[PDB]
Amino acid sequence: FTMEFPFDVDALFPERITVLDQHLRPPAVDLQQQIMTIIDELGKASAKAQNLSAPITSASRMQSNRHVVYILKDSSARPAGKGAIIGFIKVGYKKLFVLDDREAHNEVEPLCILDFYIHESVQRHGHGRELFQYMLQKERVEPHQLAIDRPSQKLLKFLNKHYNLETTVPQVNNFVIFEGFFAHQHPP
Amino acid sequence: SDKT
Ligand SMILES: *SCCNC(=O)CCNC(=O)[C@H](O)C(C)(C)COP(=O)(O)OP(=O)(O)OC[C@H]1O[C@@H](n2cnc3c(N)ncnc32)[C@H](O)[C@@H]1OP(=O)(O)O
Repeated sequence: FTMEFPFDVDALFPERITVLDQHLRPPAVDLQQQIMTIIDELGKASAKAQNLSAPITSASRMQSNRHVVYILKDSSARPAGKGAIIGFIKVGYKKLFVLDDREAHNEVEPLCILDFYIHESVQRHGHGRELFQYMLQKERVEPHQLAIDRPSQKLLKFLNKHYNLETTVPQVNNFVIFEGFFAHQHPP
Repeated sequence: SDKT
């Protein structure tokens, strides 16, 4: 993944952030395969960045799940003149049982952050925050209501810096939740 | 979790 593709990303994705589900519908010469290629390359790049041995995001996995992907294109002009992709965030609701600090196992179904990646060359340029904000607004969720699949320390620092989130009770299911997640807790 |  270099951000650029051998087709016109701006023609494919007219909007700054494009939201796709399992159907991978092109916005309105196989435009759907253009989208699938972008997702495949994004997933491979994200896995590499997270020290994972294989991708957790791909076109095929989008098609066989009920996840939603938000894709941020580059709003600047590139020298190659066909646009570019900055990164993405993938979310999905999941059933979990989470332990609180009162020894209760709570059955929940939160929106989960499942994959999140911004191209290395343009990390720490604010793109991740922009993408995350757009997702919060469309999904109608507040940050402390999220669970995150095995977050990187980079993401925990991002969430603490931008939203003051602090992790709460550690779990055995590989998801992380934050203070405010439980009904008896308060967001920061 | 898929990150396992
Ligand atoms: S759970 C998987 C999350 N993905 C990854 O870990 C993959 C590699 N990182 C990324 O794709 C992006 O760096 C993520 C984590 C998605 C954040 O996006 P941005 O880099 O675009 O974030 P912003 O510029 O909006 O915010 C910057 C703040 O984010 C935290 N942070 C970014 N990068 C790091 C690193 N390398 N180490 C520690 N923290 C990092 C910081 O709080 C950073 O604030 P700064 O002002 O740059 O300090």
